[PDB]
Amino acid sequence: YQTQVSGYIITVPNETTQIRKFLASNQRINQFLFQHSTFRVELAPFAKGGERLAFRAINGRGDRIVLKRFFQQRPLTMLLETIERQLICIYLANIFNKLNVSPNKLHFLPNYLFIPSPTKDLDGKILTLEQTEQAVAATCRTPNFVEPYLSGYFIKYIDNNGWINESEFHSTLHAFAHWTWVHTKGALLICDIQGVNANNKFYLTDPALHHIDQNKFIYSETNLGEVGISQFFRTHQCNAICQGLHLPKHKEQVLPDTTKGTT
Ligand SMILES: [Zn+2]
Repeated sequence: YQTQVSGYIITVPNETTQIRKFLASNQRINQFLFQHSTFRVELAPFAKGGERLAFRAINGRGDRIVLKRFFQQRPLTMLLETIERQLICIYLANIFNKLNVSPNKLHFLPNYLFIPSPTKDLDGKILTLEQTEQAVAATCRTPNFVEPYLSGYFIKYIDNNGWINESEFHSTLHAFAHWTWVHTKGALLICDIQGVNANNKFYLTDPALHHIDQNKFIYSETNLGEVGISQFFRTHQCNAICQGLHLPKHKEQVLPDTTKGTT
């Protein structure tokens, strides 16, 4: 069974600039673009786990998407952490890919929000966080997460606590994680790197972000702060991609460099 649902897709306008600002200063994203949209959505969830339900849908531009939601009500600001995290990961991977130090390219799935609406008057408009809260409230429903559909064999390559998948080792992914800490001057590290490998491409989903500021990602269960950063580096070996990038090492690193895998 399926029905039509109409409402607003909610994204962040000028992502790069917003994210650059969020990282550098300490100011949360306060600008959200609303775009009217109609989805065809399955009534029955095809999967659940990691604390949340998943529904197949078609975005009417015909693309296959997945609508996700936590089991019960959550405040907008909690859900926005997932979005802010994903946007950081996309920002970082885009720069990382632009370095062209590896044939393998990293692509985190876009994540946005969807709320149903009978009306379309906010179409194309940019709203503050508070105005977005009011648009959400008017619906009186928890927004859904939306992400493109991803098929293939899903692998967890690195977790958020120093664990490394051995058989499916990719030096590109490990160097990326180290690099995220270097690029953000020690402030955060991206891990829980997991998704699908095909054609020199990693399609990555549900990452974790450790931040040294105890007030930055307060709802995230996967953010272990400075300890999670230390945990990554205790088992990290700088690889040929790290070396080619001349990444400075974390003072917890003790293991010797390795040159298995890419480059
Ligand atoms: Zn390294």
